[PDB]
Amino acid sequence: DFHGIDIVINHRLKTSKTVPDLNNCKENYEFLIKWTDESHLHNTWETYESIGQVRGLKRLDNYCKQFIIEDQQVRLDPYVTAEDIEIMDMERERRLDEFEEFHVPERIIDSQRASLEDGTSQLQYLVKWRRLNYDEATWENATDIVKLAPEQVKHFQNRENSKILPQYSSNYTSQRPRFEKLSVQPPFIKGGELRDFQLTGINWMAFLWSKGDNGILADEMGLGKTVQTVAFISWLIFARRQNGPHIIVVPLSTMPAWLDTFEKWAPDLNCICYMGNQKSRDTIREYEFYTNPRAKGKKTMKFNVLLTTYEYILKDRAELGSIKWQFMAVDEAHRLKNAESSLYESLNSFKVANRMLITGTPLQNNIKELAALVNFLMPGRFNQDEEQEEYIHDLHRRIQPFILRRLKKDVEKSLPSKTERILRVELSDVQTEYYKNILTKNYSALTAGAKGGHFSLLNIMNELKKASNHPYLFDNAEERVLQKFMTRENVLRGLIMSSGKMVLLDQLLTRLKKDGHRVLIFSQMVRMLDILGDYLSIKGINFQRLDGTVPSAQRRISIDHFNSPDSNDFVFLLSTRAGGLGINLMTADTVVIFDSDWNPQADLQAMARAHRIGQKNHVMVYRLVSKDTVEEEVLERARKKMILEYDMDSIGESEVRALYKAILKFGNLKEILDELIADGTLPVKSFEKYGETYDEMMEAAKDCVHEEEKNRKEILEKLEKHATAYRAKLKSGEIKAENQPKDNPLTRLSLKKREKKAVLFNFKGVKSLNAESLLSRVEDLKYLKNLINSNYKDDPLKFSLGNNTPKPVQNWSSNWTKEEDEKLLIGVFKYGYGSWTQIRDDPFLGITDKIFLKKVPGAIHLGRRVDYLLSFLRGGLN
Amino acid sequence: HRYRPGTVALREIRRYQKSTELLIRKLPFQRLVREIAQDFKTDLRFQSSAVMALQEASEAYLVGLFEDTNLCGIHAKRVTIMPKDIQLARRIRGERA
DNA sequence: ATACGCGGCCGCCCATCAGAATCCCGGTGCCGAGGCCGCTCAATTGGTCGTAGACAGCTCTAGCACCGCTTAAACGCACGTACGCGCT
DNA sequence: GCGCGTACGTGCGTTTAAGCGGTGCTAGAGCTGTCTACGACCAATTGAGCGGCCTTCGGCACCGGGATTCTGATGGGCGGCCGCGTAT
Ligand SMILES: Nc1ncnc2c1ncn2[C@@H]1O[C@H](COP(=O)(O)OP(=O)(O)O)[C@@H](O)[C@H]1O
Ligand code: BEF
Repeated sequence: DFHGIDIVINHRLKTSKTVPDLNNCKENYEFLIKWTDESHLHNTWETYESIGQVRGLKRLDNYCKQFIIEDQQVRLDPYVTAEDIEIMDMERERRLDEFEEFHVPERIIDSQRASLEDGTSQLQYLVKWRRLNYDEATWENATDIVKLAPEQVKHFQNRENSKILPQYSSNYTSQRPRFEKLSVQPPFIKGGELRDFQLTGINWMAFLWSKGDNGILADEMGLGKTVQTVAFISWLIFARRQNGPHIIVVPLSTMPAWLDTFEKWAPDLNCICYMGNQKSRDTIREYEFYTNPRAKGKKTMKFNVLLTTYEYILKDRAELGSIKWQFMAVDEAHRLKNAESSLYESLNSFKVANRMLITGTPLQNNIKELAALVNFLMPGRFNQDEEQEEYIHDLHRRIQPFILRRLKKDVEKSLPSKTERILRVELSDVQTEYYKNILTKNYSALTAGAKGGHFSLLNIMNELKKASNHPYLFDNAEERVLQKFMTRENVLRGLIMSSGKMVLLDQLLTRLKKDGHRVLIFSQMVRMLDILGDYLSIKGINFQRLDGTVPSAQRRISIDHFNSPDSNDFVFLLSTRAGGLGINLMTADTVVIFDSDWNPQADLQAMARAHRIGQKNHVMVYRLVSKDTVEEEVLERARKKMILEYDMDSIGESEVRALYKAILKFGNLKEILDELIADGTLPVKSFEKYGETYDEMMEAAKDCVHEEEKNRKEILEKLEKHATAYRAKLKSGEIKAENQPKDNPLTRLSLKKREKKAVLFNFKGVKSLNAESLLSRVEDLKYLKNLINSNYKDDPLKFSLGNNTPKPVQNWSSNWTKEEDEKLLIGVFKYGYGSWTQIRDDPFLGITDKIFLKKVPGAIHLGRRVDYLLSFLRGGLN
Repeated sequence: HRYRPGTVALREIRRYQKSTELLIRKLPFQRLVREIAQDFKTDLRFQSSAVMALQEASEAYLVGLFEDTNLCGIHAKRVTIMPKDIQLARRIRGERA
């Protein structure tokens, strides 16, 4: 809550020897300080005698300590090379890059009007910033919010106004609406056009959507599978009017893709995710509800779509279980492999109506999953040499519906070709020693004998396999092949040499190196990847590693750095499960395999990340098959494994009470029918039923108005008729002017004309509806809407009074001048009569501390202000 | 909660008592055994429980130790378990010489 | 040229209609006796033989008691030193 | 560490009772000898007990509908705006 130091951003010199001391930083260095409990934007260049003891002293001191030594390792030493200068500077560069993106705001969460110490109340917006999670969103006032990010605020208003919540969805539960085959691409795809194998896919999902059955998407690894669901989500929303909060669970690795894939292919439905911890946990709930707590299940509804990591499912199984869901999406749904899964019966509790898995999981490896998939989508529903025909007569006829099988033979015609080469590498020197001695406890027990015991089986069928091609995976291996007792050439040579694979890779790599191909290494084991991390840097090839140990933010930075047009590193190393985890590589052509990934198909996706629709450089694949080892056999079983691959009644008085107020506020409301219904103001009735009632209601309004006027008109003529008759006597002298009767016609006429009494009628619901009040505002607003529309269309605010003079308001508390009126009118033109906080807060109007809803003018003062101006400039007071 | 002096000291004690979860982790312990068990014989296997059981034994074994240690410690005008406090306890029980 | 009229503005008490919140009645999930039961292999049943062990006879060790001459060991008290234990 | 206090070790004299070897007595262990009851064993029949498998009501803690209370725009009537405005 206090003003204390939060972090370090930037460091610079303050003033015009061998090592700067802290004093030098205090009397020669200025440092940019970000303050605690406050967004990035308010950063100050401050020293120590400038601020004194402030809570939090620790980060600057160390950072200065880092700074002091940094200074000794860029300019103050001759052991420094050319490249360290590059990194020591570089850090300055990147440290700011991760600091810059916080200034740009990314979403406005809510809007609160809070009071100040001068007695004023100002609008503040909860602002969310770029590539950061929901925490540390601090309130900022609206004055500059639109002054830097107008687009966010525009969109901020749009969602709140676009009444399309899960509150109006069509009752198709009992039964469905006949659905239609689409030819054309739906007027809801802004991202572009898709092709001739992405709209039909969609037409099947939506086609069995109307059956009450769920389906399996089994296409190739990356045939615009994601676009097919998002479009599937889009057309189930503006087709069958389903506002039903759709739940989608995707991988923590593959979601950021999805979001952009969701926010660029379909603007109009907003996408709020679930990816936080403790604090987030609250912010999700802030917007996940309306009006704080809610009796029953009466949440007003502020989202439809969400994205959930697989973690988070299980951490909070309960809250989702209660809320209803009827549509399910999941990414790479080969997870449900066994029927003993935790997410396998975790998903079953979430009251659901239709599901949607979408993965290319081969479904013949084990019959368990084949059955598990069928049991999971449809709880309840389920060899011999000569009964096999009988068997696939049952299996082919039943399995197909909830299945999709379709080959590339699509979009691959442009994409450059695919290819893979095997490698027969025979054994080495130190290699046999540990291919031969390890299958016993001879010299495996002499050196590292204590560990021998636990790894002894590890080494047999789940190591030899893994430690057959490369023996460097234990301790007593490194010096074994190096034949000497610091050397730099020899270590590089000694390590390349031991393995058949290391040399083969080093030469091919070199071979394409000069030709220009980007090469990929998929290794099964974490460490192999450091191993190479150590060698390739040494020989000077720019790279980055892709392990199982990396923050979402850090993972994301490099993946993009790599696919950018002008990236130097053609070497990129990845994991089997961590590599094929998700993502895509579109720049890459070559991929090389060290060892098969104890299984058929982990490789087939492993190449899928690199071999995708985009790649314009054919493709290249190398498999390093070890000879006279144990690698060979699995490779054969692997083969064995993949051998098979197959009207609401009428409007009641209260609505009539609802409609009447809305007209005084918006005037003709026939155009705005749905927006009001979406939110509280109106019940769901057909468009005409309201529209006709709207018209007769005025039709009732005028008839009373005219009839009354006519009657007074008739009497008024009668009184003047008498009035002249006296007038003759007055100048004749019969009655003298200075002595004329208390009561005489002149007085009777005066009271009669100065008649003041409201004009009233009934309307089968309301009591004594105001006839004149309705007729007067409907027309006055119609006129203001008409003039600015035909002269100030593109920009409302330029609106000007010019010469015409409306009354001066001398004694009102605050500055009042013609410009303020100019805005006041635009304000209603924008929000409607009678909502004035709306108008006062608006960042664009600039009226914010001139309104006081002893301080004038308040709510009625303005109400008085507009009726007078609008009549005035049309010539109504005639 | 009064002041702060010796405030948690007795607090944690109580919460730990009401609970009944293992004091020591159940992952380091698991290898510790596998590792020595090799030195006395080769090609070893382990029942899931067998360790679970040892953990139970051992934990319980130490607490018990400490429990006396404490007394000894008190005897001494001290609230501090000491390196020897351990020894006496054992010595008089008799495993320690 | 000079005096009268007023006009919306406004504080005022005074009236109407919707929304918030407490009480009157509630559904839901978890725990622990119940029931059902059924193939079956261990106890029970009826039964024979023989052998431990109860039991009575007997004798023959050793546990008790008892005494008095002899004296080492216990007793109680006097005096001071060198530890228990309290404080810092 | 140090200093105060006192209790417990070391001595001598007085005193009390163990230990010694002496005899006598009979109880209770140990032996011995005959009978027979009770336990092992083998047989055949029967249901208590174990694996296998899924039951139902009650209790903790989250819930549900209806009258009622408090906040907001509405409105005629008595007063005040002092400043532009028409008539003689
Ligand atoms: N059907 C499609 N129409 C147009 N562009 C597509 C289509 N499918 C994919 N893309 C483009 O290709 C890229 C990756 O899509 P895709 O290959 O389906 O994802 P994944 O890596 O999951 O397979 C996206 O950046 C997208 O712009
Ligand atoms: F179809 Be993907 F790998 F997100």
